[PDB]
Amino acid sequence: GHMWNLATSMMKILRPGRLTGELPPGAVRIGRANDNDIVIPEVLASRHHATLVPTPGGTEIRDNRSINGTFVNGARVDAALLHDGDVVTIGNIDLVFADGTLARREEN
Repeated sequence: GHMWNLATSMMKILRPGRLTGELPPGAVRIGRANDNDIVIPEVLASRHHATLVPTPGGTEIRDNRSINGTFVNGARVDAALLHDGDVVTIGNIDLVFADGTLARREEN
């Protein structure tokens, strides 16, 4: 179109993605890399494999079910609502869901 005489800026200033302390960001990414907060030490785990996000009605687990798959309580799912004490199988590892946090089962 025609030239307009309003000046532009070379850059925009925005909040950087710097998270600090022992505070989680409010969502958990499941995968193989240590950016994700919770990491499964598996060959069979993708770098981003599945996501945990909060919802107004609970917490969803949302899965890249396509190649290896995710099971919740023995059932293979694309997305599901989790509550505390649900058992999730990713990478042949049985994960235990408690209050937004996943842990491996171990007979301590």
